[PDB]
Amino acid sequence: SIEQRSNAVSQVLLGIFSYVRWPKEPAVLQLCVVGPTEYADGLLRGMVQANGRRVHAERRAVDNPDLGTLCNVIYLGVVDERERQQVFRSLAGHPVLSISERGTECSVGSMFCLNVGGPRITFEANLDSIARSGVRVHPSVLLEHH
Amino acid sequence: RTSIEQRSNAVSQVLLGIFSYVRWPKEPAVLQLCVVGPTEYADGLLRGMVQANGRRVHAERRAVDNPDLGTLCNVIYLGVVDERERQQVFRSLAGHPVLSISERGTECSVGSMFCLNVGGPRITFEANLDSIARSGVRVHPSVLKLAR
Repeated sequence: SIEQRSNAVSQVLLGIFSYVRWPKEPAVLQLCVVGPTEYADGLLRGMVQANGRRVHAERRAVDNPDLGTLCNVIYLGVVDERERQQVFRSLAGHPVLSISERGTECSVGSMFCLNVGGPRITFEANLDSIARSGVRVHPSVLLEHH
Repeated sequence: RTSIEQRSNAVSQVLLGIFSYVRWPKEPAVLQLCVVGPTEYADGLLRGMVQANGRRVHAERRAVDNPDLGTLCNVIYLGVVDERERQQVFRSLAGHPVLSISERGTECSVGSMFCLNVGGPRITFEANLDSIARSGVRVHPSVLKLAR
């Protein structure tokens, strides 16, 4: 069930956000969905964190040069290697949480990579990406909220 | 700059355009459209559409490994699938009158009947003449001139 998985993806992302800190916390958390996705329809309706902060969601282009300043979070879909490189050049130097919908590979690119097929959603963490991202991640994430 | 919104609305309009040239052996009261696999430009169609004749187009996302795509869908809008998944989808559609359109790809000769090219100045599409010839849905030949 795609709608059911989409709802689980929303819940997992909210769980993850709760463990992440930005150097200057926004009043409104900006989420950008970038590239082809199956499970982002829930995200795109927008969400609210338990702490009361709204999550505003927009779909944006891979080649938008301002992803780094428009987004606090990027939910990255199924893009090719060149598109991936372009996205992360745009994010370089900006404090951006990155999560990929798929996780067949999680050694290049996103901080977390979801595995949405199967019984429950799981994820892999890319420690090198986390170290370079500019956001702070609580080890408790590395889903129950903080 | 690339506009995901403009491209998404353009895709919706192109799909409606293509539908206008197609007839099903038993015309459904509501055209059922299935969005299958990761997509970038389907957010608009997923809100639902209406043909010029008043028939509603209902859209739902369905799983690539859903065995019943053939009876659930009148139209499939196909996102990113690898060759093994692609074959699974079209095995599910075999024997059913289903119009297939792919969002993106390098080749339009296996699988989907129409292949969109959403990049560039305007949306264009290719027609897969072999898939079209094998399909149980009927495509009026005049659509093939709009193909580029």
